[PDB]
Amino acid sequence: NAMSDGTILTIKRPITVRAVVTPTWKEEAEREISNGIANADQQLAQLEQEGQTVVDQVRRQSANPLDPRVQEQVANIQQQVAGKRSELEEQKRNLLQQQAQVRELEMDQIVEQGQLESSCEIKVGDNLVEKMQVAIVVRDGVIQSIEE
Amino acid sequence: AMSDGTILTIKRPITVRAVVTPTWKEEAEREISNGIANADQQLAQLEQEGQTVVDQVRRQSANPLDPRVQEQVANIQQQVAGKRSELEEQKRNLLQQQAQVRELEMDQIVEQGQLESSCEIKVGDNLVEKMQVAIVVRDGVIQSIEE
Amino acid sequence: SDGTILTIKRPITVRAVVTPTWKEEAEREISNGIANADQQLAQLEQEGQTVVDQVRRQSANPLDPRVQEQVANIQQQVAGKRSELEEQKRNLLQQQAQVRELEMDQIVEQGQLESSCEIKVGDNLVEKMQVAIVVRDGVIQSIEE
Amino acid sequence: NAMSDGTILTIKRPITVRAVVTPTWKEEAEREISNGIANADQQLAQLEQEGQTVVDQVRRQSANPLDPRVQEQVANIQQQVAGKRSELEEQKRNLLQQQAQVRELEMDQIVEQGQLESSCEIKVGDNLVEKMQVAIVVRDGVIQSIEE
Repeated sequence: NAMSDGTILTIKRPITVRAVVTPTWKEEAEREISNGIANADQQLAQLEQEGQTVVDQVRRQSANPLDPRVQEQVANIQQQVAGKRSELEEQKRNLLQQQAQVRELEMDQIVEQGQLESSCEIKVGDNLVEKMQVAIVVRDGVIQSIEE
Repeated sequence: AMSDGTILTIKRPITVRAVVTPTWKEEAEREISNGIANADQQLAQLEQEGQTVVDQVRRQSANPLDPRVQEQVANIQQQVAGKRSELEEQKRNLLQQQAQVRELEMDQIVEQGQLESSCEIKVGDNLVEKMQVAIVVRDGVIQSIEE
Repeated sequence: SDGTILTIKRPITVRAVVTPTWKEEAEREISNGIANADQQLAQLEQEGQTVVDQVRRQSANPLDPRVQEQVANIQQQVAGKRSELEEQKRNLLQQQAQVRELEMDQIVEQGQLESSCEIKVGDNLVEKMQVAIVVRDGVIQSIEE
Repeated sequence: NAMSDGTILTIKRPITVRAVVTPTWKEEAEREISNGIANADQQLAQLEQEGQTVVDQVRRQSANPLDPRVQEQVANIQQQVAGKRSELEEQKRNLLQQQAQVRELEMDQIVEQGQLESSCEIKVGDNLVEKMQVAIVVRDGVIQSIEE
């Protein structure tokens, strides 16, 4: 059983933030990306040191270097390290691509730049999908326009 | 002599329902396929990952047939069988939904999910009746507002 | 700040009235918990037995040091796992005792609801966001801010 | 695409909550900080104890030391407490840092005190960056001002 078609519901929806390419914006962009690259690299280096040390502890369990209980733990360590490395190595990949993408941008171009939680009203006949598709255009922090 | 009449703003879920349409199926199939694909990659990774451990352990022994090595292998085997059984289950569930989707008659109303909403409440309202609003959507367009 | 009003997120304490409809609901959940727990404790032992048997199937020596060891381990786990389940039983039973002791038309805690509100300067933040409602069979009876 | 001129949108926005350093605030920080430290040190003693117990328990469980099973589980416990200990000691060093700051702060100074979720309306021309920069200042429960 139904309610009135007069019924107006308020739902939650994302808003897309697009940025106008300005010089101020490009710096901020690159500086962020760059720190991400660097932070990743640094973690990868720490992961490898952490890996080696933990392996050295486990070895000090058996006088026998061929002991199977030990050897399996090591394999697990390394399997854990490898898969973790592999993951960071992929974040870094994305960041580098973003870096090139950013650097290769011209002034007054318009770029995606994340989402904001928003809300809005819907009623019978409304298009729910188009409601989820509002974007705003920012230029150096100022709302240039609303897009639908 | 006063009587408080404050209205409060609540968060409630709206239930979403979809109309079975060609588009809906097409997009549901995909969603489900993505889940299948995901479970298939996870299943491979588990095995190769487990195989590698078996290999490593055997290699660092100079005798793979040692009663102690065969014990470890027995574990990796049991521990992988345990994780695999669980992943196989998920794939069955997904393939199970795949069937149901294909089975659904065109124009049927089915469950979709939830949207976060927010209504108002004051004394004498049925709080339960306010968490029970539902909407029916056909290819993106809202058809009605039920309970 | 020139008369600015902000809208912020605040929780709402949701109290419930004691109806015989609430007790009935509340008990059935307690009971399900209880029976579920005991059905686990029977399963715990049932399983432990069989595990211990399979272990013993290993060596011909009943007093074998590794058989001895593994058995000890198993039993120490059953010990600990049981501790938890029996602890939850006491919880549930204590709650059960409370649910039965409670007199009709009494107010009990029941969890939170996300809300929002308004704040301006000179406002006391805690007093602006520490409200509660009182519900009896789905119907809001009171609101105490 | 060009949304009907006067369009107003609602978005989620974080509010910074600051506190005025008052006598009755300090006697609240102090008490709460202390219970965190006392309850961190207490968690540590039970950690060491509980580990010890389990070590002796997996000792009388088996026959002799140098046992291949026994080393893997003991060394596993040793590294288990080592980790928990670090994570507890970090919280301590933290709480002790805050305590040091609480005490070494003069009356009527302003201090960060966490975050609240709010919402506001945004329009073409608004400064979005600034919308997010909002802060409130609290003196013993009461709002002293809205900032930025």
